[PDB]
Amino acid sequence: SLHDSLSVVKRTLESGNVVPGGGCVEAALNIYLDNFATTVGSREQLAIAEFAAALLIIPKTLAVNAAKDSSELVAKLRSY
Amino acid sequence: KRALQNKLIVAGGGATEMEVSKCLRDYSKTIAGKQQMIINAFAKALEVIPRQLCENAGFDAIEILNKLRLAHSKGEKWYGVVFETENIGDNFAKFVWEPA
Repeated sequence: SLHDSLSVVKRTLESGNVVPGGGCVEAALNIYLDNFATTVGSREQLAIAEFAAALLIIPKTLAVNAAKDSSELVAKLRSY
Repeated sequence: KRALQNKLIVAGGGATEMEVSKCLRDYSKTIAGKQQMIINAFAKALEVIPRQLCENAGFDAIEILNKLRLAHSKGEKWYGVVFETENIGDNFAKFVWEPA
């Protein structure tokens, strides 16, 4: 078990740059690109809004497979 | 007629419709859960009024509405849609008025 456990720790440490999971990146880009969409304001503003909102499917499906309500956690996670 | 009967007026022609939809998007940020996406859908449902005004008059719904979402988000709440010359503008100066 120590070899099967540390093996995950090995790859995590081997890369000196780590990213938080669980839907943090998809929500952070959704809120940031929402305000960045106003920096263009012609056409792509609708495309950027749809591109950023499309990232919410990743944290949504993680909650569905976990039996928890996705409409709650994903909405609460974005508000935080 | 309604100008004399009602002395309380709000800027129309897309002005008030955007301000109501503007603030409710910010109010939905404080509310978490399904009610957040429902209020966001309500504010998105308020966008059909200024949309159809541009589509029925021949104006471009993609450019004018997006440009309307810009200047209105810049701190001026009175920007409407000019029905004479296509552009975004203040209907309080253009005198498009409806009672509250």
